[PDB]
Amino acid sequence: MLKFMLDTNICIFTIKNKPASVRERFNLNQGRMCISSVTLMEVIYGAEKSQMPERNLAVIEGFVSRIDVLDYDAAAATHTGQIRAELALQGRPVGPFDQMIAGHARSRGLIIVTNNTREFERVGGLRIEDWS
Amino acid sequence: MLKFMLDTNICIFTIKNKPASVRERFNLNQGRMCISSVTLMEVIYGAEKSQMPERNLAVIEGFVSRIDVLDYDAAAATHTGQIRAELALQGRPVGPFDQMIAGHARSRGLIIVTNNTREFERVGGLRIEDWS
Amino acid sequence: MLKFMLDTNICIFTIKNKPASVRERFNLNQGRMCISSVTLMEVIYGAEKSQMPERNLAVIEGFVSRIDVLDYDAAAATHTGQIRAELALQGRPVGPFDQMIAGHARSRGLIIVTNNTREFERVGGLRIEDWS
Amino acid sequence: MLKFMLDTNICIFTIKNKPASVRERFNLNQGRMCISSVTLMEVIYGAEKSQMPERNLAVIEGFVSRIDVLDYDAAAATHTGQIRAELALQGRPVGPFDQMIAGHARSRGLIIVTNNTREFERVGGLRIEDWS
Amino acid sequence: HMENTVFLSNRSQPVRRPKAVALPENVKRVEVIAVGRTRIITPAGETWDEWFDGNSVSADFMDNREQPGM
Amino acid sequence: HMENTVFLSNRSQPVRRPKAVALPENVKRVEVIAVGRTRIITPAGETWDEWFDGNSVSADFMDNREQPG
Amino acid sequence: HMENTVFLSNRSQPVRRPKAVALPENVKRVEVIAVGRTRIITPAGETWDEWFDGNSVSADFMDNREQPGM
Amino acid sequence: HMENTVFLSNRSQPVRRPKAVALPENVKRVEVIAVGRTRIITPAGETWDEWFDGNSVSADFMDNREQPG
Repeated sequence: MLKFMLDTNICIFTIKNKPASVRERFNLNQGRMCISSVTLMEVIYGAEKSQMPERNLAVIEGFVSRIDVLDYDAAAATHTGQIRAELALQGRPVGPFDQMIAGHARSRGLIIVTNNTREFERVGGLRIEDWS
Repeated sequence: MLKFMLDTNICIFTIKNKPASVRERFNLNQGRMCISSVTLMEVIYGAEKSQMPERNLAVIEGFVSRIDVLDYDAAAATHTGQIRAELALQGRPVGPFDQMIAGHARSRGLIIVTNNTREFERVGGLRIEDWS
Repeated sequence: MLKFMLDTNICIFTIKNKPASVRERFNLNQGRMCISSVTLMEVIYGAEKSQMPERNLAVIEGFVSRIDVLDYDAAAATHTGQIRAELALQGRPVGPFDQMIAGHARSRGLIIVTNNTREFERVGGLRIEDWS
Repeated sequence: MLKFMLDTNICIFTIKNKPASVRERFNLNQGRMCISSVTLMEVIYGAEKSQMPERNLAVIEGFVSRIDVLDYDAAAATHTGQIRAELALQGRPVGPFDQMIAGHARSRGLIIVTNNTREFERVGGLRIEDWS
Repeated sequence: HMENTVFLSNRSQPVRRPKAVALPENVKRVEVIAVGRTRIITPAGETWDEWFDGNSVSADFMDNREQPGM
Repeated sequence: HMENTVFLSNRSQPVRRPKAVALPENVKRVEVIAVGRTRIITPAGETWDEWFDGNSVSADFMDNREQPG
Repeated sequence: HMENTVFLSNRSQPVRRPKAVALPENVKRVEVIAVGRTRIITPAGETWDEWFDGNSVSADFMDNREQPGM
Repeated sequence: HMENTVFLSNRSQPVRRPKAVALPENVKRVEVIAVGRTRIITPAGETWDEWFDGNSVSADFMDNREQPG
């Protein structure tokens, strides 16, 4: 069964720099990792805005084909709505897409893997790991 | 059998103000209407951020239980990534949630139902109606 | 949709003392509350060991008939196995049934409602409220 | 078409030591075997508590994917609550997870498969086999 | 108010609306909405009348949408 | 949600709920409430005040929770 | 090692075991086990041979069960 | 898990997977590996080292993530 949801920041970081430290974690936890459809939208955007969309898109599609992509459903949206209010009423900012990724994981009990721990630590009830 | 996707603005407009013109449209078009999961997170946020969450949540449920909620899937994610690029340096701004609503609609061929076309007018290939 | 999973301790507390403070929360969040099957096993045991099993059992059955009971499934068991190890490797004790209740909520993203916050705060990634 | 419920002790015994006598029994009785969700949390705990979790998790999955996992339901919860009382002051001790395994088995009419009958011998109305 | 009793028919699970609160004979077909443990029985094409005429949000609901970009 | 139709049953007028809108099977009785041309059906005896004001438990319901530790 | 190609048949989705790694003609029916993205094809009644003969836990696995009451 | 049977198809020998054991429909190719009398079928090209050693992205893939704030 799945265990980790990779954040958008760690995906870009991995796609760009392909670091061996993250390669170890990927080989070790292969099959237990997923991304939010929100993250898929961001990297497809990163590809389409490049000077070589089809090329960069093709390395995106190879990365995605190795992980499950989870649809952002009513459960994810519900938890995200909670998180937006839980953060608002404590004044701690988190970016809009990161809120949606946060709620998707919490809705399923998944561990967020991110290199931006300072923001995701602002979300209540969510487990964070840094694989970078 | 679906035709219309309600954006977020028409929902708040209806949930907050309950216009009589809208109840005629909703009764007539009942069965053909849906929202994106992105829109659902916003109205859940409005309830949870309010002074009387449990109350506002209950009227959200009564509203949402009368419409289909569509998961924001890979098809929505690709189209939104496309739409963001069509706009990015080639045009005019659109807010992040509305970008996801636009591409989700395009992904399924649905008509956007809105009370404020001013932003959605910027999206290519998308049919729009004003129900306010 | 559901939002709260009531712990076993708060259930006994409510069944025994029927406090108005908890009555307010019950009327306010009615329909959004559940218990784990683990909690059902504990109160049925409390009833069966009493001097008036059928009577006490009947007030149990009236309480349960007003809430959804969630089966302790593979997702709940998986999260509980994680929690047992996450607690072991930090040396913080939690009782066996409470571990299972903790994991059931986390598996679904639910808020635990308990009057024993000092123990449930030992569990990572879980949201706690005290309704007493 | 089910007949046997494997307790936790037979699982560890098999997963740790892989006895040849057991592979004959498992091949022969394949399709008739299950575990309780309670047992699943224990072997997941063993993996997560180990020095090599990802590895041990993978062999857990291969094992579990060959057997049905039964949700611990209200029927299991009532029977376990009954069993706890039949023992409570009227007999001899049984450990908490084994109490849940016993009542779950009784709830479905399954035979307990174990390598250590010493505790399960104390439960009324339950058929037991020794497969070690 | 008056009560009723459930039953089974064609594998589903209906309810006999009492004589005192029967629907108009005009309502040949119905839209059924599920909210919590309650279920709302609306005549087809009058599905939203209960929700519009019924209970309403608090006035603070969400005066702002709070979408970024503004 | 799901649509349906009305029948003329047990010498009265009832209506089905497909599984998508079917109630928990443990609901043996229901309250039917009339609002406009619409009817609201809810599980009978669900309200919390009714159980909070009703039968108490005996005092011996916890000599301990008996969680091992 | 050799590869293969999926296809559709009777609404499901099989795979043509190559001539080089076909099963013994003795295997008329099969048990299929799903683990992650891989799927294990075992002859009926030999379902556990792959798991017993295959990979194994680390020796520390769980020397104690750690159930309370002891 | 689920059982099945073998066939004689496309002039070879293939086997079905009921939905309970069916693969993601995006798996167009598979590796078949022989272990004892058992065969293991896995999605072709799934391994991470293959993608980590392969084609890179161009340097312009992030001028920013463009998350509003």
